[PDB]
Amino acid sequence: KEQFRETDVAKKISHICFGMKSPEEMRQQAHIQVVSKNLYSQDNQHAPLLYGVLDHRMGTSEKDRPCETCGKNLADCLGHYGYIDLELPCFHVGYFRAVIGILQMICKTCCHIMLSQEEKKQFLDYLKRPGLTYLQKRGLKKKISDKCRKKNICHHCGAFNGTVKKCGLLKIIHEKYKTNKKVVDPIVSNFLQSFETAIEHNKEVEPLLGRAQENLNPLVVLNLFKRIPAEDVPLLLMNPEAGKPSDLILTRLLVPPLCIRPSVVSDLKSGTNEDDLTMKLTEIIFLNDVIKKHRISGAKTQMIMEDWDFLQLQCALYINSELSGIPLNMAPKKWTRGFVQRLKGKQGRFRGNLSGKRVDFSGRTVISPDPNLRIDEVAVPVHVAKILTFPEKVNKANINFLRKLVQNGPEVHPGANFIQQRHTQMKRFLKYGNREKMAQELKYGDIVERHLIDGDVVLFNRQPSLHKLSIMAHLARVKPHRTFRFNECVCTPYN
Amino acid sequence: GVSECIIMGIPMNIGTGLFKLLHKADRDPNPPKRPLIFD
Amino acid sequence: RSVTGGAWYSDQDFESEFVEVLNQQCFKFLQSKAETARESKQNPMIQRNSSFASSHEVWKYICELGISKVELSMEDIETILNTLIYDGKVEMTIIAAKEGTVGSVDGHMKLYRAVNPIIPPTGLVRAPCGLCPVFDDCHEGGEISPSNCIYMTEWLEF
Amino acid sequence: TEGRSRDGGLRLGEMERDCLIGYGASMLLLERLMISSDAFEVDVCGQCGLLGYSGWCHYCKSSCHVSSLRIPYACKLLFQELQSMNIIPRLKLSKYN
Amino acid sequence: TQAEIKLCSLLLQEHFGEIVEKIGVHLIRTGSQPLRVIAHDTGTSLDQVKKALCVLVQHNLVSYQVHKRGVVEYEAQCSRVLRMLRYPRYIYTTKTLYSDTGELIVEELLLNGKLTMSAVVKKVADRLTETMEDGKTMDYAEVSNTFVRLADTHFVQRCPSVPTTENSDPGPPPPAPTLVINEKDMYLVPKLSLIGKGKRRRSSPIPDDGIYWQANLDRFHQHFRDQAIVSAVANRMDQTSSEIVRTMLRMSEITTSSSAPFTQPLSSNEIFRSLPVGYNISKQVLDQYLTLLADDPLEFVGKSGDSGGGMYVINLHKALASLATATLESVVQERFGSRCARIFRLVLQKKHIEQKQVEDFAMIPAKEAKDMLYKMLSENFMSLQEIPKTPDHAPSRTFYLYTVNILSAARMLLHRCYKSIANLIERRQFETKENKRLLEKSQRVEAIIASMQATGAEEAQLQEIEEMITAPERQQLETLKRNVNKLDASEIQVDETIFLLESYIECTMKRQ
Amino acid sequence: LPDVVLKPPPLFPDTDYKPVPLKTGEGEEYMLALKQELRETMKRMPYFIETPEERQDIERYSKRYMKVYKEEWIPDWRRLPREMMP
DNA sequence: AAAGGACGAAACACCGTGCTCGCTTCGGAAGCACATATACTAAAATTGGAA
DNA sequence: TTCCAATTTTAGTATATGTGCTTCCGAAGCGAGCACGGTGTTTCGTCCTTT
RNA sequence: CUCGCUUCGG
Ligand SMILES: Nc1ncnc2c1ncn2[C@@H]1O[C@H](COP(=O)(O)OP(=O)(O)OP(=O)(O)O)C[C@H]1O
Ligand code: SF4
Ligand SMILES: [Zn+2]
Ligand SMILES: [Zn+2]
Ligand SMILES: [Zn+2]
Repeated sequence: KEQFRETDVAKKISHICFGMKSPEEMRQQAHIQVVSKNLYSQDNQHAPLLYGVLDHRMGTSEKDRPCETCGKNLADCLGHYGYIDLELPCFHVGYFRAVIGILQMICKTCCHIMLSQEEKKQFLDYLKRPGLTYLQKRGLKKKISDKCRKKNICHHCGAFNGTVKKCGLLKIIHEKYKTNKKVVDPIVSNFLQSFETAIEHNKEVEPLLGRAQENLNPLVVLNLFKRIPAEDVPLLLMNPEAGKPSDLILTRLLVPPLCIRPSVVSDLKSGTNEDDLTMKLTEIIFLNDVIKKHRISGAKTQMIMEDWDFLQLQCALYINSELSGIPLNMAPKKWTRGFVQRLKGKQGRFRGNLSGKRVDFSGRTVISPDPNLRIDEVAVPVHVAKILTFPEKVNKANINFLRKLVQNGPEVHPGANFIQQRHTQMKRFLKYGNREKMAQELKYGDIVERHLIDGDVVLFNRQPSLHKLSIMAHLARVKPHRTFRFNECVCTPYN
Repeated sequence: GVSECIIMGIPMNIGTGLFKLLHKADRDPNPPKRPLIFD
Repeated sequence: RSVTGGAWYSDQDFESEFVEVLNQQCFKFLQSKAETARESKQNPMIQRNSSFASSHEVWKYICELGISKVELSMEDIETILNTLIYDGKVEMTIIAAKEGTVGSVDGHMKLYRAVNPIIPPTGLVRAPCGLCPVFDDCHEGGEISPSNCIYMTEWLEF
Repeated sequence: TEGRSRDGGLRLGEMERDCLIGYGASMLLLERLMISSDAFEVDVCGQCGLLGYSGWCHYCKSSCHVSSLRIPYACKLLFQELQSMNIIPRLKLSKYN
Repeated sequence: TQAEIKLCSLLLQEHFGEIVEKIGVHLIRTGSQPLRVIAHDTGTSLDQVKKALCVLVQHNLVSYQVHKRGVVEYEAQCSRVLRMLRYPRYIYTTKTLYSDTGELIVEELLLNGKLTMSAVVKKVADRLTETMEDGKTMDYAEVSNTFVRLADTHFVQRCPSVPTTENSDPGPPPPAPTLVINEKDMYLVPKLSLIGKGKRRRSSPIPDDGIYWQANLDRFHQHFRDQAIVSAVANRMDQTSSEIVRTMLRMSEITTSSSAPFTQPLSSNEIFRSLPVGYNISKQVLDQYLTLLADDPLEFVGKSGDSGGGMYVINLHKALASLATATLESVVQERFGSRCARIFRLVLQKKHIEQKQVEDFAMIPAKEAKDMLYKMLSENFMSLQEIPKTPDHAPSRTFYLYTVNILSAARMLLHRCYKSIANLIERRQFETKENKRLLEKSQRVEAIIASMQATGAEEAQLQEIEEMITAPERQQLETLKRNVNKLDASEIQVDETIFLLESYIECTMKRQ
Repeated sequence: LPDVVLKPPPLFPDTDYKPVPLKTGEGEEYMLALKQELRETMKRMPYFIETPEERQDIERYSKRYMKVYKEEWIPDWRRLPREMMP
């Protein structure tokens, strides 16, 4: 007849498993693909474009237009992601160092890690112990990196492995064909002599034949990371369940929901206030379209690589808006807020919205002395007490008291501002309707938002807080004046 | 840790959250079981 | 001829049709010569030598054909044969010949012969996944999956 | 919001949180920083560890493992920003028992 | 090796089951591990772990080694699990080279992994009694003759043998017997005087005990490489050259190992005398063939000596590189057209080259050669050299040179082939799963005929099998069958490209 | 400047090159038939360990009639390490 | 002074393109501070060679 | 055959370029908001020549 | 509204 499904379980978060998403998983998670670089439609209504940025299938950011994925308003919409396909793979700046590290660990030809079998077994045994800590993992990664950089030839395929270093910005160079002051290897001589046709057609190649090492563009790095054996992935200290080496190079961008990027319709002019993320995404999509157009139209290799570098730089700025090795001609003109900027700083999420955040049901007033109050009491102005409400639950003890409070209404000081019914959660404003009937219909379990009355425990604080006694709980007593008053003997803790 | 408890919006382990409270309800643990006739 | 003109460029337009017809005619001539050499079966050395065609000889044959009005130099046909070599259908060897009816390169003459491909098309290209343009995005569970793949649908239906 | 002109509320700064921690008042700290400021109820899929909507997980295309969970809204914003940064936070839920 | 892991998972699930494919995949993904940690990580019972490990080690898919404190650790051979896909080719090539008796021998060896010679001859005789009829019995003598003929040609090899316990450390038994391999008795068949006749499935102490045999896949790979080289040279020059090089490789088979840059050199006179007499060829014709092949710009063979008349050697690694190059150019041509293949061959012959030089040498108009070059760059078919004028590596002040690296492109193509075969198997399994309902319905209606075939078999059950609604569904059944046939054929034929690429990749490694 | 696109590109973009037709001959069809035979025969092989069915509803007199019977191969424990005996 | 056909201009969308007309061009670092990796350099050890 | 001399190899060990930080609220207000360069198209007003 | 900048208060 009816299937038994559990309504709600008191689920508690146990732990957070950090990780990475492969390009396939990004498409699976996302709802739509963003391909239009424009934002609004041509018509004067300026509705957001379809399959472009600000599409309301990615949530909503305006109180009037609901989300298209889930038919809910701005208050209830959790937001939904989209995905943007990149024509050319680009290095993830946040993982760039990691990429370099991994490129140092493994062979550049057979993709195996630079470790002997005995050292492999030893490191696996050391990693297999239970209770491995984050510091232990970092130390093991450092030791393995040192011992891998000790070697120079491959025990698996025999290919030479030179040094891998960061040249320029977001570019990796592998010194495969290093100069040998001693007798030269056949490989380097063959590589040097393979430039015969290029030298014949371009003489300038010959003076610059030196310093011509292997360049690991994101395509080659992605291809190499796709061929790393899964056995050696734990030896890179990377959790196989969390992610894979191929995930370090991004080919899809998860464009965030509209809730992260609010848009303000400033109808006073013909424009809107948009955050930096939307403009960065617009520029990235424009660059993808430009690269595709250049590939179609047969452009030079120099400008193709320039557009690829521009796309990499734009992705890095979208992730982190404060980089160092930016070329002066490639430097941004103005200042944009990347995700790192939104996270770090005194106004970031952690310090400005997570560790310490603004609250309601609070007030801030000038103080004046009052010696006639006990040291555990504080005088609250009548005006503030009429605003700061306490939700008192109707029980068998305070029913006759809450009835009188409801009868008084929101104007007389001992009284209430709202009534929340037990069965239906529809709040009732006490300024309207017959208050006597509402008082006569007070059921047990109803919530009455009573005014702050005498005896209520109230926190009292001086904002420059040095020690724990800078904030204390007092008992509120309502007084006709407009200042917070307390006994002067309590001045010394608050300073 | 305390900071992650604050971020996740869960009661922190230190302070009043170290212990757990039980209700001294009128009860009988391991109540008598109705016998099975067919088995 | 480099900065302007050229036997291929006509009014700042590359002639794809002209080069295609040149490739077809040269390859047909080389294939016919190789077929005649194989059918001769007189001796393997003589068979291979007769299958060989000089650049001057094929240039004279092309001039006899006279497909286009523009005069084609010997090195023009040499470049056409080089493109045919890059197509994997003909093979060139530089032999030692001090002087003769060609006399082009000092002591060396280039002989071209139509040669069969090494192997038939590989097994990889016989499957749609080997030619799929969205092979990177293919995944077991997702929008692009082998279970619902259109390419194999058309391929099996065909 | 921030200011009096915008009818903003007062701010529990980092040191206020530190003083509340020093007192050991866990329940009041939770009520002030979660219940009274940015309380929210999200839907988390217990299988993939990602955030769902309206009791449904689009990633898993299922609704069996989706469970409601109380959380500060700023934490949800942080999780979504981290997901956009390819730093995927996967939540392994459990019963409160 | 994620594609390799997926393909191994599919093969093990199709061939052995589920509780065993999980163990195989875990071993491949995590490497060598002791039994208890495998059981703990997999999450299944210890008995199932033991059954999976023993059934895997029976087919030589995994091996066990001893370590410190006498712990036994099991490591899987991913290459062997991938070689499992070549079983139809192994059976077909042993049926081509020998009689059907050898075909059945190799089939039993592959289906059982390890077997004794008495067991294999008994099974082959039992199966062959069904092929013939009219009371003819299958004797063990001819089966043993075919088995020893396979053994001397190195197609079947003895499994590693446990050392004698009494002579080697008599006392406490080790956790693992530490099987070692001896090349003296590697291909020595035992003397088994017992003979017999296979039973006709009427359904109404071992002299060679401890001597286990298996299929030597290395010999099959060497034979396949010889076949590929012979076919290539036949396509190049003539069938006469193919026969000449086939005879040279046949002579080289025994005297050389499976991995050498060059084989043992041969003289002209021994090639002439070893050639089949069916070819009316004189000594000077053979010398002409040898010297004209020696001048081939493919360098299949080489002189490498003057003594004994025409002294010649065969270049194996050069031939494999040429075959890999041909495979790469063929896949490029079939995926992007003949013009793109022209560009690919141009940039292969010229080691480094630029866009303008490519356009000048290919006679391909601009905006199309550049587009095809960018397309091939997007698929890792070539890499840019990017010689910089300054260490800043700015694009405006550097030269970009196109260059095809055969090794990296071959590895990419092998990975793509692995994923392609995985996708083909997935599609076949999906179609089978979705049509299993009609499969069961048709199995039932055809088993109505299959049941009571002769006993109590009235004719009134022949006009009602097609009476049910399965008749209009037979078209869907036929489509399913032809789709499965085509998918299996393509899966088999991609294995040839996989073999060529894998051989080229293996022969370019040093394993130092 | 590149044009703006109103709809995302098709999920499976079309290709003007089609896969080469499969190789044909007696040998290739023999390979196909042999592979199908191996599929059909190696599932019934005792090496193919099936998932153990469990949770029998009831015991019945028909169980003995429906009891699945299959010959089991005996591993050579001399080569196999000692830990895998049942 | 009241006309009106054609011409000219001027003011607002519009797309190629990237906030600077032309390609340049400065200064200052803000301080206290723990990382880095480069380049060096140096010694010590091992192997080749005179006696 | 073996003591000295030379070369290499790696390792360690000092500076010097990078990245990273720098009190807690609170309150007003003033600015200014992405663009602008030139190009085209449309609309409107008036230099003569006409009642 | 967002952002920055200043001036305050303490
Ligand atoms: N920047 C600030 N940070 C924290 N608290 C502050 C700050 N500025 C002012 N205050 C508050 O004001 C108080 C400072 O007063 P204090 O310095 O003790 O007397 P004063 O200002 O020197 O007066 P006299 O000059 O002595 O008459 C203490 C503190 O709570
Ligand atoms: S399954 Fe379909 S989409 Fe995936 S690689 Fe094969 S043909 Fe392409
Ligand atoms: Zn929504
Ligand atoms: Zn290697
Ligand atoms: Zn989920």
